Parts: sequence; structure tokens; C-alpha cells
Amino acid sequence: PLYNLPRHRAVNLFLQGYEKSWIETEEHYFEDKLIEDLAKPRVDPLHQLILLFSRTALTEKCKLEEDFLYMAYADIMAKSCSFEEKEMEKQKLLYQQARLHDRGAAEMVLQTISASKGETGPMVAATLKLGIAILNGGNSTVQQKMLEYLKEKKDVGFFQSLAGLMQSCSVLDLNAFERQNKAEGLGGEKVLQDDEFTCDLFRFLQLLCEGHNSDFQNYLRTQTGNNTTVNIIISTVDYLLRVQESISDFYWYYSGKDVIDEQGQRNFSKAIQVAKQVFNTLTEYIQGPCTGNQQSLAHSRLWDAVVGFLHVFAHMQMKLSQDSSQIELLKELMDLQKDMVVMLLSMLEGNVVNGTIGKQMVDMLVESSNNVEMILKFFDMFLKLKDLTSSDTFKEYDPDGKGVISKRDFHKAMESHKHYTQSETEFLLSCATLDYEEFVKRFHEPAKDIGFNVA
Amino acid sequence: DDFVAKLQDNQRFRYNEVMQALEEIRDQLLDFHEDLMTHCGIELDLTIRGRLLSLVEKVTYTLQQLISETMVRWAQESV
Repeated sequence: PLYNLPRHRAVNLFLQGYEKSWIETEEHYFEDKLIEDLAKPRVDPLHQLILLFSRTALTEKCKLEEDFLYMAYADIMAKSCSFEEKEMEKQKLLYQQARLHDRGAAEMVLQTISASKGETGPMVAATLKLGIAILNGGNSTVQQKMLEYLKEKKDVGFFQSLAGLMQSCSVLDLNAFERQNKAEGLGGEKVLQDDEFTCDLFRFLQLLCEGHNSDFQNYLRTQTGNNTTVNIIISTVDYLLRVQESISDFYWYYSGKDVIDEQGQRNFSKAIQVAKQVFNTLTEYIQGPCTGNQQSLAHSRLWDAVVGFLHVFAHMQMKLSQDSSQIELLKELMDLQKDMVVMLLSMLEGNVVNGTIGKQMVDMLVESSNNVEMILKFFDMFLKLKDLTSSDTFKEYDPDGKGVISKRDFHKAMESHKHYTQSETEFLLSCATLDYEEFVKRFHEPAKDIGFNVA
Repeated sequence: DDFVAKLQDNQRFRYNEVMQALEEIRDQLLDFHEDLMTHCGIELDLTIRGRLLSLVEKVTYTLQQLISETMVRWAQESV
């Protein structure tokens, strides 16, 4: 039966369909027309709109409400943000943030975090989209207004809130996945409990330090003005360490089934883009080589985090390189590996010769010795690939040239070229007749530039 | 009302004629809401799908000028 039998329920369900499919359109490109209209001169029309929100964030009410004006003007505000055009638009972006950060709009982002303490509501989750879309260039005036405001109008309540924001947020936990596994066997609200808030927190925390503000990375550690001190640098390690155990254990569930389902790929990738994003905001506390910031982060439990991250890479690079259904996943899996070494490279830019910091990086490469040789040997599978397919012994092994030779004339070719051993030729022979010009283009390209920083 | 009237039987008539003349019932034997969304979300990506594309262009919307003018005109002149 298909809605011929009831009458009012047909038109009712049509309404419920029409709202879901047809209504969500994109006429909405007014979002700079309106903000330019409001800044047209007293006090600007836009200027007292932020004077409303800065007052309402200041009257203490011990918690924060929804206030659905705010979620339409801290979003319409943030929808308004090759060498000539790669510097014409840079001045266009720095003008579309002087439209706001002249008007005190670096305060209604920095106050409405300090008012709601630890509440993860959609009140906070639409200022971080504003606080990101203002700092988006790694700006330098706006990073200075936020620091000077946090020293003459001294807030403990901001840094209490940032640890309080960072407290829960997420972890991809598979206990909720297994119930989602079982019920959907006979009949999207698992994934890190709204990951999209967690990316947009640490990406806001990174954009406070881009351009290497050597004061503002040293205001997040000691925080010397206030009475009590929050140490976000040690506390942002501890969020990473909780994401370490998650994506380790979600691999362990897949240790034997080994055919990654579609509901796992869509749930594993969002668990990576938080892990990639949290490593970027671990870089920018270190990169401008502020040695006090990399003292405290060296004594923390970062080293136990990075051990288990290698523990994923030793095996997940192997078993996901077996079918065509994981190549869309395997690129992001390497991109986390590329971004992991980039931060610990930034640990090493203050060594001497026998520096203390590099010595511990030997140690975690000693204390996790047996998991580095799989990833070193995995690159040798795909780095010898480029010339052993280019050698004149193999280019005219069988063919004149077409792009395909055989599987068997492939098989003794690595046995006659005598570079791979027999056990690793079959790892080349997972599925990889073959494709002489595509299999090199598939396999070799994400092998090298990811394998660069390892070297 | 009449748009679902030219839809509730017509697709079902194609169902009833193809039930003898012929995956087929596997898609037309799902739940009601998923079937309604499947019939509706394909019209933008039959001959009935010309009616909705005349509809949504006509449900665009004047006082919308003068309201949005006067609200900012009040704020421009005085604190």
C-alpha cells in the first residue's frame, strides 16, 4: 500500500517530505549585502548590535540560555568572511574583519565563552564559528585585542571555561557503536557526540597563536596576571590522549573481520579529522620556538600518546591496502601520519647536540621499536615501485608498451629483478594482469611525500 | 490537496499495471515516509515534476522593502 488508502495522511506526509527535501535551498547570499548595509553611517547600526550582545553577556545569570537572536547574528556575521589574485583577496579578507573587529566584535566572542562556564550548548557552538571566521588569516590585530583585553579586564572565567569546554566534548566510544551495530541489524548520533564542535574548538585555539605570538603562547601556560592559573597546554594534551585510546580501540574491534563496512568508514574518518586537527593546534604552541612551552609539554604524557598512534599505523596501513574500498580512507590515514611527525619535528628545533628532548625521541622510538619497521618497510614496497616499473627489463619484459603486461610475467619480474623477497612480492600482489601506469599513480604518490618527513 | 491527488493513485496505477506485466516491489514495499521522500526528492537532482518546479518558483513571496528599510533607518539616526 502506498498512500492511496488514507487521504489526510497522504497530504500530511507530503508536507513532512516537502520540508525535508525541497525547502533547504540557497537563495541565502545576502550575508555580505546585509552586513555592508548595517555599517552605513553617532553610532553605526552594526555598532550597537554588538553593544547589545556585550551587555547581555555581562549581566551575570549563572548560566546561558538559547537566545535565538544570537544564533542568527553570530552566524550571519560569520558568513561574511596567481600572485595578484593571491594578494587581492588577502586584502579583501583583512577588510572583512576590520568591518567587525573595529566594532568591539572581538569581545562578544571573548565574553560569551567566559560567561557560560562548561555548557556545550548551541550558544557556544555559534560563537566559535564566529571566533574562527574572524581569526581566519591568523590575524594580528585581533590577536592583540584579545590579549590586551585579558590583562586590563582580568578574566579567570575565560580560562576556567576553556578547560571546562575542553573537559568532555567527545571521544569516539564503540560501546555506543555496538548498540548501534545491533539495533540497525534489524531496525549518525554516535560519532564522537557532535565532532563538529570539537574541530571548531581546537581550530579556534590554534588561530590564537598563528603568526607565532610569543606572548600569547606564554599566556596560555602560566597566565601570570590572574590569581589562579589554568594550564591549557598540558590540558590540551589530555584531550588528545583520550582520542588516542578511542581510535586504537575502534581498530581493535576490526582486528579479525577486516572488511570495513560503510558505517565504519564514515565513522572512522570523522574520528581522524579531529585527531588531525588537534595535532595542528599542538604544533602552534611549539613552532615559534618558545622553549618554556616545550619544556612542560615534554614532561607530559604526549609520549604515551604518540606510541599508540604508531600502533595504529603499523597495522592499519597494511590491512587497508588490500582492497579498492579503502583508498578513499587510506589517504586520510596517511595525512594523520604526516601531521604527527610535523609536530614532533617542531619539538626538535631547540636541541644542542645531546639535547634532552631529542633523547626522549630516541626512547619512544626505542620503546616502540617493533612498530616502526612495518611503516619503514611499507614505504619500500612502494618506493622501489617507481623504477622497477621504469626499468628497461620490465618496460619491454613482455610488451612494446600498452599499460598492461600480465600477472605471471609480473610475478617472476620481481623474482628476476631481485629487489623484493618472495614474501613481500605477494604484498605487492594483493590485487594491485595489472595496470602498468595506474598502479604506480595510485600507490607511489601518497608513499613519498608522506614518507618524506619520516626520512 | 490536488497536487497529492494527482500523485497518490497515478504512481500506484503504474505499480498496479507493472504488478502483472513484470527490485520492482522491493522499492515500492518500503515504509511510508521513506517512500514519500523517495518520490519527492527525485523531482530535483515524470510529468508531475513540472508542477512542483512551477510551484517553488511561485512560493518566493512590497512591505518587505519598507520594513527592512525603516528598521535600519531608525537605528541610523540616533543612539
